[PDB]
Amino acid sequence: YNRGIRDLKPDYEKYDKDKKEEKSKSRSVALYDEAERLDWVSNKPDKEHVERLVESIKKQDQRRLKNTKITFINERNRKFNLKLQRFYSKY
Amino acid sequence: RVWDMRTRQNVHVLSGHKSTVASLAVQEFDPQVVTGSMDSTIRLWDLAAGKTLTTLTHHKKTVRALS
Amino acid sequence: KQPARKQIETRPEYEMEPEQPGQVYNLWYNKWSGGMRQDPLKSQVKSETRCVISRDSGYTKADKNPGSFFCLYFARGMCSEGSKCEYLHRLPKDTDFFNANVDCFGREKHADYRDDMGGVGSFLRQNYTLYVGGITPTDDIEEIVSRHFAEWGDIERIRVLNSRGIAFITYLNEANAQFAKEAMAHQSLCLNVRWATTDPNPASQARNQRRLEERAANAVKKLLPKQFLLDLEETKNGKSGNRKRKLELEPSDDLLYADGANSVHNQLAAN
Amino acid sequence: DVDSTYIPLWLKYIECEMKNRNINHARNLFDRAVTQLPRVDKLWYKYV
Amino acid sequence: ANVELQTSLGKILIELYTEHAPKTCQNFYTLAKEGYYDGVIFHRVIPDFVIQGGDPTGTGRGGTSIYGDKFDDEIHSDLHHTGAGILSMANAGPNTNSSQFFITLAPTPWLDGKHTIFGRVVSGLSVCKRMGLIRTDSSDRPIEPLKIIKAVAL
Amino acid sequence: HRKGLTYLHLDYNCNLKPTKTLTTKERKKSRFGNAFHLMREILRLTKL
Amino acid sequence: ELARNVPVNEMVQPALGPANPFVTKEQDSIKNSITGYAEREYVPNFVFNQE
Amino acid sequence: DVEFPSICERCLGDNSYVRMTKEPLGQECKICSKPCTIFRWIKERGQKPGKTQICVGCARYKNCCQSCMLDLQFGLPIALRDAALKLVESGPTNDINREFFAQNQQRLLSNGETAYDSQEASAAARNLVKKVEKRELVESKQILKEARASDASLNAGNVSLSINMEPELADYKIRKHFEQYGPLKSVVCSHRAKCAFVNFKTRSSAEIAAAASPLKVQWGPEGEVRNAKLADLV
Amino acid sequence: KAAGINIKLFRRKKNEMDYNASIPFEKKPAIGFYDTSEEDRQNFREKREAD
Amino acid sequence: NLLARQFEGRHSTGVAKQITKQRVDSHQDLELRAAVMNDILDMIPEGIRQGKSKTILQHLSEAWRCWKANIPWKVPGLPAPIENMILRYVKSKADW
Amino acid sequence: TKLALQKILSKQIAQAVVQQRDDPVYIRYTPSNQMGQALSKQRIIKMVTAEQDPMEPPKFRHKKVPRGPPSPPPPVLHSPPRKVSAQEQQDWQIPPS
Amino acid sequence: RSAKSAGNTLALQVTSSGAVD
Ligand SMILES: [Zn+2]
Ligand SMILES: [Zn+2]
Ligand SMILES: [Zn+2]
Repeated sequence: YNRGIRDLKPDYEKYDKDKKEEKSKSRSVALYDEAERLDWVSNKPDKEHVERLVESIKKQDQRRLKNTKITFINERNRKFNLKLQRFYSKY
Repeated sequence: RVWDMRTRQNVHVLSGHKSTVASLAVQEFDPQVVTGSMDSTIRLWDLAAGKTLTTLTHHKKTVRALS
Repeated sequence: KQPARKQIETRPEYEMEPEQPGQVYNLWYNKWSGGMRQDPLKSQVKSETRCVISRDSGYTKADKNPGSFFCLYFARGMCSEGSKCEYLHRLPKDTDFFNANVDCFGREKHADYRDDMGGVGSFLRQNYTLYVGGITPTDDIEEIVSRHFAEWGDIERIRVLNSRGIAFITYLNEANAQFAKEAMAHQSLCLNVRWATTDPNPASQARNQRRLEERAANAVKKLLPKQFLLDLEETKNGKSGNRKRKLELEPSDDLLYADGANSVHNQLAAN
Repeated sequence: DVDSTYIPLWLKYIECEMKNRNINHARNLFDRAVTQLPRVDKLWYKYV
Repeated sequence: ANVELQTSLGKILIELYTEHAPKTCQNFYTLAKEGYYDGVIFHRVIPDFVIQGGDPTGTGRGGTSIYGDKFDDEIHSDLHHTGAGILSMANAGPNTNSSQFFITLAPTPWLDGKHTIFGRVVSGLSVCKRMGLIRTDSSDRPIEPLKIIKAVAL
Repeated sequence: HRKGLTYLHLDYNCNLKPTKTLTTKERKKSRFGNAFHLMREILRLTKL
Repeated sequence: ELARNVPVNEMVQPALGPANPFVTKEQDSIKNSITGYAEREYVPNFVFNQE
Repeated sequence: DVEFPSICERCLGDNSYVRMTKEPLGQECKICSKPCTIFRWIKERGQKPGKTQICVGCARYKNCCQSCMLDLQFGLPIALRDAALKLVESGPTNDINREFFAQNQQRLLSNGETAYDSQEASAAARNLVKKVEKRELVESKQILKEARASDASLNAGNVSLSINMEPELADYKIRKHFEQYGPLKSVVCSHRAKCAFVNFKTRSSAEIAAAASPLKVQWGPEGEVRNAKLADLV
Repeated sequence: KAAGINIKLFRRKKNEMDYNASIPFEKKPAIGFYDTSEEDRQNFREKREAD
Repeated sequence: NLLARQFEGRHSTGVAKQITKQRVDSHQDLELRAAVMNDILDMIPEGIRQGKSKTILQHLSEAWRCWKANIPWKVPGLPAPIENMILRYVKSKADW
Repeated sequence: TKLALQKILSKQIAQAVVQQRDDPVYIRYTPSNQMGQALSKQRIIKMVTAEQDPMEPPKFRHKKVPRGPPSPPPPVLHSPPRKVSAQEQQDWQIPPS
Repeated sequence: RSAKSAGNTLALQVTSSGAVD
């Protein structure tokens, strides 16, 4: 999670406008109050945010697939012998 | 499974768990049957309807003793 | 306008043993078993008989009954009881709507629609077209089948494949469609009459579905409120805002076009 | 239903929902996952 | 005249039309003062029509005003249901108002007859807009108990 | 005959004799139990 | 299964509601079955037959 | 208490007083494939007795009549309702999946919520009738003479036809159009080719019908549509 | 199909559910606090056209 | 019974089969393997990659075979709790 | 509990004696405005259980259905996981056989 | 407007002053 945070780019032109605009006409309840706020249920984002979601997910998936990748008769026997070598060679 | 003593019949099949029911406990007031299994989950059944009332998932490993 | 006449004087009795060496009757399943499967379609004697409305239709004892059904023996053309029979010996007409459960031919309709589509269709789908297969003599197949099919009922679409003797005549009503389907099997044009399957054409599927919506609309429009029915054409044939003010004084679709007690129209009239 | 405690399956499901831009679906899925396994921080961290 | 309604969904704020209809608001004011409305279900919810509630039994019948059984309504021409949020009362006859009430969600120009209008919701309208989207069985009754926790008058 | 065993012949004296040489499949399918055979023999005695 | 015996004059039993317009004819009637109402009745054979 | 099956009064007889019997577990539901009780009665003296064919779980999840399967609100076949109106998704057609859907739907539907409300049904009916009324209202030169002369010899920007006197729309529309112009024999037509050929008992009727001329015409699969594209350039 | 076809259809055996008429076991996601609403009904065209 | 089976079917599913002097060994082995699986699932602490049951079962089978042939069966890399549990179950099987 | 168990036991035990229980039941029925029209008059029914043939075999086959989905799993509510460290991760590592 | 309750009812202000449930 904190690696992903290290790869984040917050503070666009949206957040400051949202803080400053509807706060001026705060007749009752604050825009930041969430004890009994109701509108947070219906927050539908914009296209840019969802797009960056998809690109971040795809990049992370590609990163995972990138990092993830004669005593033997077959390739499985080879993998078994390497496992055996990993466990018993000390002994 | 719930058996009638006299007729040897299987009246109820308390089937809610996912693995071996390693523990058991029966009493008179509802819930009557308390069953703990290898899912680390305890279930409280009602014998009248053969259904479960509460599920107790606080345990991490199989609960082998009920008392 | 004359009483119906019996077609065959005699009764078709049952005495026949296929493949004399290798067949043996089965008491439970009443047919001959053993021997070579022989065929899936080969077996198909040709209807020895055939009926037409012109010389055969007429009055019978079942005309009195309002919900009476058509003779299983008339359509294949050997109903031997004449006017004394207990089923209709005439041709179904436009206003002959039957129950969805009972086949319009008097039989019953199941749900699985089988695999050979042989005898009677399923009730979960309504197909007005039927597969008819058989001879492919020359290019005049379209006209001969038209001649042989118009006399059975109202026809909607005739599409006959030129390469092979395959046709997909579509009828207008279920009664005439199934009457002709049952009445033309093993006849001369034997004919392999079966029920058609789903048409893979997205265009034909589209037009068939639109026809289902318009049939539904014709069925339901007698049930909608009279005010909705009159708005149907006053909107297309008149102004709107002149009467929107009368609506404004006392304006939703479901609120206005709704029947039942305590409705807005009944409340307005009660005042 | 076979096994709801398999966290890799939950994470895989979330990622597969987010590939096709279904956001509110994935938020409902997270609510189910976090009310089912509140003491695993991987789901909470992905959510936040 | 002002009453806060701590409903289960959120906060409803109402101002009573004492100047328009005085008799029908005094009972509500003193009824919020006594506050026997605690734990009372909103037994009726019709999408875009009403949210009725206010009976102690919760069966959609009963409820005693300060007069005890029923009182006489007062209506005048300028009162109308032109909006969504007007707080009105409930009746089952010519003059048979009981302790329950409701909140409008749509213009109902046909309902401005034998029916009295005595409130306008100044805040918490969002709460009523969501009340319009509540799980409802075959009858116009929410499945889960839509109680009101408590109500102050202010 | 509701078993497809139409090649077996039950003569009027209640003897089950096949009408043709049977393959292994037919022979295993046409094997009846003690109930059927016991009842057939009781019926044969009654017919006697 | 009303367990309390109670006099007549409080038997009007009013719904006490705006009597929702939105309900249609298919909802005006109370029923157990989908088609309508049906409940037990002890009719002797002869009267039912002759009528 | 296993009290009644739901049947509409159209097939319950015009007598307000009918008698019926039940046979428990007498048939398998033709949809649920479930053991269900049968009910037999008489609509009216003199016809074959009716009987229920589907279980109580069905005809209720479908809001239908157990005997006639006409929908209890509109009165036309439930199949046509679910095909044209399309209120709510139906089930599959294969056996195991259909029975699985029937069982689970009956379970989740007896839990208390109703799957069929008639308000949306009437709304969809009016919507369907509205869509119906809405429904109610050098490259060309080379594909013109390419084959018309070939067939004409074999067996016989704007283009204007000729009128000769040499001696979506179904076929029944043609049938009830030419009946006043002489007896009909057969009307062979094809939508793709847009060519409808008729035959009469006498050529006199054909010639008098054809004399009415001043949309109309007067005298492989794709191979017959070459002249139908002339409609685009008619 | 290259020159002229009779529209060959593949053959299914007699005892399979075919996995091609509906969902093999037909289980729907549980509905939660946040309403899906448009997320699928606004884009039924997408459910067909991405396909 | 014959007619019920004829008109109904086998109803093979959901029926029990008593142990009949030929399934004794193959059922005792199943019960022992299930018990060892439970013990493995328990003594291994939380988050230690529980997918290690099959290898311990193989070790148990090899230990049993070594006991039958009178061979020491010392496994160098085996943890002490696993070794103790395997010894206990092998002794139980040997006594039976 | 005794009543419920007795009921289920009698139901299970009831599944050879010829059944003889025949007596009419009458039920007052009310139709309700199906397809508009003008509703219909009230009806009552005479209801008789048709008796079964004693020789009739089982009427139809029984076909197994895969078990339906269970109730959705409850929350887990475990105590917070403890730390094990790589050393103790290694001490519980088993060699191949 | 014909949406019905396509989603679960929102959390409730519980009677124990708990903000969201
Ligand atoms: Zn006849
Ligand atoms: Zn009916
Ligand atoms: Zn059913």
